Amino acid sequence: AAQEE
Amino acid sequence: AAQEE
Amino acid sequence: AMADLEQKVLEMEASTYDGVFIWKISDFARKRQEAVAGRIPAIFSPAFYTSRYGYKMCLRIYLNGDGTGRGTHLSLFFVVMKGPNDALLRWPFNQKVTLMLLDQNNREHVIDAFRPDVTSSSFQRPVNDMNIASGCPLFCPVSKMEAKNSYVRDDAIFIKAIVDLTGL
Amino acid sequence: AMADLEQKVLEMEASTYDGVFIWKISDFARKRQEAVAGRIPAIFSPAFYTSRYGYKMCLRIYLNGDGTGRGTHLSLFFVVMKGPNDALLRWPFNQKVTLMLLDQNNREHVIDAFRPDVTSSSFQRPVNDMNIASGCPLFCPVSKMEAKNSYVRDDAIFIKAIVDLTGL
Amino acid sequence: AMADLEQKVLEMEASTYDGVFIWKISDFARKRQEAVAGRIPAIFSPAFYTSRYGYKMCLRIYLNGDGTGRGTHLSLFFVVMKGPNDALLRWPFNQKVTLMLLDQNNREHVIDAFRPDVTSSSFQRPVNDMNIASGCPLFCPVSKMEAKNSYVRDDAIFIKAIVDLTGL
Repeated sequence: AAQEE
Repeated sequence: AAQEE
Repeated sequence: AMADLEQKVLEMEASTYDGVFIWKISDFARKRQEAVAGRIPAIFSPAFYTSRYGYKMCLRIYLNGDGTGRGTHLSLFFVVMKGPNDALLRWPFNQKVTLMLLDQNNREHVIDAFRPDVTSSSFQRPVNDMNIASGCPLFCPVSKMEAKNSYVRDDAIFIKAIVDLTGL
Repeated sequence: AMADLEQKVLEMEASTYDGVFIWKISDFARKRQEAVAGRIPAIFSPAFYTSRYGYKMCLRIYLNGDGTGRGTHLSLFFVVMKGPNDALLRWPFNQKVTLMLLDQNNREHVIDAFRPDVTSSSFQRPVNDMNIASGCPLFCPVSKMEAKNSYVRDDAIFIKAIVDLTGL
Repeated sequence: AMADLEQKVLEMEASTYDGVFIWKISDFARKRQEAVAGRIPAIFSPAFYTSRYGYKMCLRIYLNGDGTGRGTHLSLFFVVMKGPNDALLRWPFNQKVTLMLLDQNNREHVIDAFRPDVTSSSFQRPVNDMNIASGCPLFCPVSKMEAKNSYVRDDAIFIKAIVDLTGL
């Protein structure tokens, strides 16, 4: 999972 | 079934 | 908005998502009468579903009959409504429906069932808020209940619907 | 209040408790442009749960990407919110999350899935109303949809989330 | 009316239909004093049900005892309330009831159980909004919690009720 920026 | 009138 | 808001809540309070619904009709006598006097011939029930995101259905009852049942019978209909997820479901509606008038002395329930007629505009994907209701014009004879018996207790009756879930 | 009360109602109306959630987005076009124009970049979804008293989660989507997907992709994120029962749940959040973009012509859904990174601050017991969103920045290419295809019908899309419930 | 509406929404928000209810009591400290000072001895829990159309029940708690537990114990009572579907349910109420005070360090839950006393007017078909509360006056010692221990964490406690479903 790639956190939101 | 029989539709409503 | 208050009015309309209370309506959304009551509908939510009444909705179910497993194809089984139990409808309680209070003030039977008054509504039974409003039906005889032609002031209020039919009554729609709250909506319910086959699943959390399944089809949206409701019921329509004529406490004093409709069509072939007018004046002598209690006419009960099934109604396919426009569900918020119709685009995800398979059409036409093709689930068996069971309708019942519960006997509050659990001795003899009035039960009837039917498989949808695929060619009927009643089970096609909804264009309007509701399709044309279809079901049982001769569901139950007025005498069968009214009087006393055991279907009307404390001035209330219970209608139960069971939408078969095969294939869903 | 009437305002905040209406919010509670819609929330309840949308919530589910089996880790499955289908998010329908109407006014696709309008909300699509707003994302482009930078007027309304993201959109939170209603909250849903893993069980009646399970974890509280919701989704966050950028109809015009976020980060590595900006302007080109559709970014969809999983969000672990502060639940009223968090003190009874095992942390960190360690549940597989499958996300999907439904094909209203059911022929090729856009599906993706991931297992939570136990070290991330996105799966730690919430201290804020919500934890930091994490999901799929390159979930689906704008062209894959927008134009026409089969994900946007009658100006509406459906996002589906499935939180595995192993160990719960 | 917005007040009466907000009430219904929360009650709906709190209701469950599987016989399992978890009650969270925030502001424990405050509500604990209010009980001690006799300003507010008891607190009713939102209603829950054995099934979609089953018995309606709720809990009543005394954070500083009632009867044989006053001043020293936490009294926890089960309440059979008048349900919209009582006419269809078998009476008297005869389902085992399990009450629990959850340990937020899951090390030892305060648990107790009982089978309804069929002759008691607490399990007869309700005439009033609520029947007489029945349960455990000596459910749990005040010292067992209050202070610190592990039942009160972040100024809240959780009460869980499990209504057995054999025969339903």
